[PDB]
Amino acid sequence: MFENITAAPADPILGLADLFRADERPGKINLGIGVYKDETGKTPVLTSVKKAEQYLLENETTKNYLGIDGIPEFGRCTQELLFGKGSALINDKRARTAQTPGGTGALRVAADFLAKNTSVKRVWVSNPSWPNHKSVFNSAGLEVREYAYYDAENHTLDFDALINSLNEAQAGDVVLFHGCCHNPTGIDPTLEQWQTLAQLSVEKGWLPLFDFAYQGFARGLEEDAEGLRAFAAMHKELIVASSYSKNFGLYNERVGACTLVAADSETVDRAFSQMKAAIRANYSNPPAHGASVVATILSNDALRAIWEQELTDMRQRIQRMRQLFVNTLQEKGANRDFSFIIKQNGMFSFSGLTKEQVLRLREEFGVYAVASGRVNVAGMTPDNMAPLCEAIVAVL
Amino acid sequence: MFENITAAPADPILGLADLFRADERPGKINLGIGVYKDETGKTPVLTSVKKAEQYLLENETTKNYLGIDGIPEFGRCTQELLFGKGSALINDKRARTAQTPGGTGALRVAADFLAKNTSVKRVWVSNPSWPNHKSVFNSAGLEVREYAYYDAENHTLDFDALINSLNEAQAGDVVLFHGCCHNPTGIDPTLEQWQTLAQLSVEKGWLPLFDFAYQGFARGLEEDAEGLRAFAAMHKELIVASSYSKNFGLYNERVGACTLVAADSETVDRAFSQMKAAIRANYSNPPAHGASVVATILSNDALRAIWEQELTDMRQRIQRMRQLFVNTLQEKGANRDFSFIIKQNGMFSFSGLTKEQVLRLREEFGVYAVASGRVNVAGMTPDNMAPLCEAIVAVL
Ligand SMILES: *[C@H](C[C@@H](N)CCC(=O)O)c1c(COP(=O)(O)O)cnc(C)c1O
Ligand SMILES: *[C@H](C[C@@H](N)CCC(=O)O)c1c(COP(=O)(O)O)cnc(C)c1O
Repeated sequence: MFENITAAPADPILGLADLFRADERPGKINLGIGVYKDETGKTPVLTSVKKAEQYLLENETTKNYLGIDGIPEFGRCTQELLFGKGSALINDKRARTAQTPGGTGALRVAADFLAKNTSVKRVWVSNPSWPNHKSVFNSAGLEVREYAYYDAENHTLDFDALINSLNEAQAGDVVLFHGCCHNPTGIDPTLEQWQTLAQLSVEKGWLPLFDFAYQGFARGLEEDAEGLRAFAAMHKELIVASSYSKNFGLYNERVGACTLVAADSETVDRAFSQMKAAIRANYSNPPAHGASVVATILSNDALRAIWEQELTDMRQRIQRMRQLFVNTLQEKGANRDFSFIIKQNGMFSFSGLTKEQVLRLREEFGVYAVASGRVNVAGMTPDNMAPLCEAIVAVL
Repeated sequence: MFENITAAPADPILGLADLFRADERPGKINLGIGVYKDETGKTPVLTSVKKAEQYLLENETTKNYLGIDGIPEFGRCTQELLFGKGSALINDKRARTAQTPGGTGALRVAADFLAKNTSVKRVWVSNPSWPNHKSVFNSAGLEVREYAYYDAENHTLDFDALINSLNEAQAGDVVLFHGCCHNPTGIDPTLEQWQTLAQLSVEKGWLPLFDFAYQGFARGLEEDAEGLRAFAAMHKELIVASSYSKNFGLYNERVGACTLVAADSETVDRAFSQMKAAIRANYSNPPAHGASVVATILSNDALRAIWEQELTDMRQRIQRMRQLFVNTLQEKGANRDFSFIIKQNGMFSFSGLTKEQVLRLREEFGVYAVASGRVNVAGMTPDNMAPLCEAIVAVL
């Protein structure tokens, strides 16, 4: 049965990491990383998370299964983060949340739910996006179409091209939006652009699917949800796939949520029953440890305060590296405009370098970016910035 | 998009539990439970697990993502449990293991892998089985057909009927076997029956899929794997979906494994690359906490010894309740043969009562079994056995 199976395409993540490990040069620098790193080049466990884990160790008395949709407090805290305390969506009980194994698990649960219970056949994804978006939706039997997004000339949002692209989307298609910190570009709509998109989505009959993996990494928790909330104010229906991997540094514990919104409580409860069926037939019920940490933190004034400051620390270090990168490139004689790096939000940006320049950076200088261009600015430090920028100037 | 969605069928688990909670009678008794309970009616965290969790809290320095297939030590320990230390399957590197979110996650990863990368269209499942088997395989687009298993007259394995049923299976169909402690009957093949089935499977060209959720609950870790190992000795290819939910009491941490076996290392590695693709497009990578606990325990002599004794304690309490149940029914005047309960293995058995007797037990006596018949003998205690058995005799 297995003798003729075609191998999957080589894992480019595995992968780039393997090449970097094998590189016997210093100072080699890895900007192809997929997680936050601090100024020491580590991805520590957050202190708020360690404190929560100690509390769980002391107080847990069973590992009995969670419900299919997970910890109720986790759901409530998630909806407040998404929509705001006192939101009409919450007051009117229009939203149901399932705790999922990561943001990815939430995307797949959303996809399976839509494929099996609606007429949805197609999901529109930005060009570019996280490569796993297409894999997730295709796995559920859904077609993926791309819409224009990145202006490679100006390093900005090509808003006219975006709108023109999405004119080809039919009523009943899904359109995927990154809530904040677009991956890989770091280019987000302005609030007014979000409002324009919200109105257009209503007029054209799109179902919005928000991927919200970086709440708190652009400007702040509430500000980063402005776009989502502009959509929520305008739509009867939407889905949010959110992740706590990055903003709690809980990557490997698989902590995310799929939030379903419908016109009223009866409708969302009925629809959610089928979302729970899609979960049951996948991984049955979700992993408790990571989500319990998140619920424990978000529902406690003291732990939440520590966590919010740790997240602010990450956000600020990322912005400091963006600024230091631009300043240092100028000082090392790049002699061209990289100011777009300061405007972009989150860990990831396109550098504006070509695929051949990226290859040259790897081969000749031991500087590693994702082949297709994504650089993680959290791989930058004050200590490695000068050689990093000297290498970049050398391939310009 | 959601206004016309048909509700999922009412959750019978949720469900029965809700009815039991609302029941204001004592002594109400819940035998419809889906987990182990000790003599106090609790499902504690195992001491070995608590000790491991303390070690992890003290020594973990990152939550950085695991690989798609999870913790390597977890995989190695899993293969030794399945196949035996020094197995040719292990020596010849014919097996690859992915850590998954529970046994259910392993079943779904197996199903998605088969649906997308092989000609498999059909999975044969015992009548009866765990109801979620059909849901999982159907979710991946696979047909489920039933094979005869339970002899309702003699409360035994209807082996002739089983063989006759499976004659309708075509070469290239998957056949699902429960490794030990068949759910819901507790009826397992003898070693000689397993050997007969192994030979037949080779001759007919079936792909064996083992669901191995109860290793250690029938006779012991090695004895409970005899059946699987008889198949492994005879087949080039098979898949094992195993769970640590029950034998580590780690239900809500979602700890299982999907083990792929092929004729040689090149073939299993190639095939496994597509199993990893199926995982990536589902939940990306697996939850660390539960699996790290399992790897920590299995790879440490001291913790493993404590865990093995805790599992022995569970196995023995289950067997003691099976014996006490049969003895007490006789003493309360049942006046019919329940000796099959002693022969059956694990938490679950059919009582031999009808669906109407089960309903009557719930309504008139506050004794709760799964409507279709499954009783969990770990819901029995010395303290509740007499009233339990008095109620049963009253509906005979
Ligand atoms: C996270 C991007 C990560 N995953 C980069 C490493 C990798 O690709 O493996 C991300 C997710 C996934 O979040 P979870 O880890 O919680 O599943 C989903 N959407 C976006 C836009 C991301 O950036
Ligand atoms: C476990 C049976 C449990 N799940 C009964 C409660 C319920 O149905 O929800 C079981 C599994 C699932 O194991 P995981 O919890 O690790 O996913 C798989 N196969 C069999 C035969 C089981 O009994």
